Amino acid sequence: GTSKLKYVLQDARFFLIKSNNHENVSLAKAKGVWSTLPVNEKKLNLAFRSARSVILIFSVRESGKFQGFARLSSESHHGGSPIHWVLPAGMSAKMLGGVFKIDWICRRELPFTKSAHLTNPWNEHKPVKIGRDGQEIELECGTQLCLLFPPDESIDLYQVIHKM
Ligand SMILES: CNc1ncnc2ccsc12
Repeated sequence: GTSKLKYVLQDARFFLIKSNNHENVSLAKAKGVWSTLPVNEKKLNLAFRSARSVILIFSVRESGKFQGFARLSSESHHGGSPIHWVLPAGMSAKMLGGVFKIDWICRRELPFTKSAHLTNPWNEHKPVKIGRDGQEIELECGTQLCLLFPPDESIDLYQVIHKM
């Protein structure tokens, strides 16, 4: 069903994640972690304090798809086990040192062809598939893009609902 999903998405904030590789999204799906550059780290730390839910919607560059979406369950932290990211060119471990804990809500893919009717008022009304890493997605466009994903029946949102 979609009832607990809508409950999670109520008054949430949505951020677009553009990973440069599939490997790190894979790693993020396994370990429930994500790291971004300092500029977006600050943005997500600020958003986590400000909304009942901060939703990250993932898309690997040049895949033509979103790969799922997840909920921030913490602010970033530095000093844990060095998460073996496939560092992208121009990025160092120090830059990606801030680690957000996340609870996945859907690990299923959604092809861009299916979100062509959705545009983002915070990105000049461009199709929601278009945007840099960190682009915030406006409440209604974000909500509807999430509802477009196939249900991920392996996930039980009771766990995520209580942290709210
Ligand atoms: C784990 N962090 C990342 N992995 C792959 N691509 C990007 C782009 C900005 S952060 C990031």
